[PDB]
Amino acid sequence: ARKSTGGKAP
Amino acid sequence: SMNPPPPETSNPNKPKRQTNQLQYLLRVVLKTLWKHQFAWPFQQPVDAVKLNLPDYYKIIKTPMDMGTIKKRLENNYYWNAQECIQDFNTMFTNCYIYNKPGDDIVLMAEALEKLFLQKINELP
Repeated sequence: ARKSTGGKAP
Repeated sequence: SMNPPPPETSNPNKPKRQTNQLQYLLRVVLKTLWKHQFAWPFQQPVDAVKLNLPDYYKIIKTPMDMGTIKKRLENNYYWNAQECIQDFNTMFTNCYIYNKPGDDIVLMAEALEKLFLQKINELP
C-alpha cells in the first residue's frame, strides 16, 4: 500500500 | 531495534560460473519481476528502523529481497539455479510469514509469485 510503510499495514 | 547487515552479495572464496539457466534467472525471471508495478516493497532489504517495524527481525531470520538477488546474479554468486530459486522462495515465504493474510502486500507478493512460477516453468 503506502511507500512510507514499505507496503506494510499498520 | 537495529537493522541487521544485509545479505551477502559477493564472496571471492566461492568459485564462479555462468550458465544458460542463471542468465535466464537474471534477464528473464528477475527482469520480469523487477519491472512489475508491485515490485517496490521487495526491491531492497526491509529497513525495520525506517519503516518502524520492530518485530520484523525477531520474526524473520532469513531475510531476502530482489535487490540482493539481482546483486547475487550480477556478482556470479550462485553456482546452481536452485540456489537462486530458493532465494526467491524465501522472499515470498517471509512476506507470508510476517504479514497478515488480508494485507495488500500479500496480494502483491502472490501476484509476483504466480509470475515467477510461470517463468520458472520455461527455464532452459
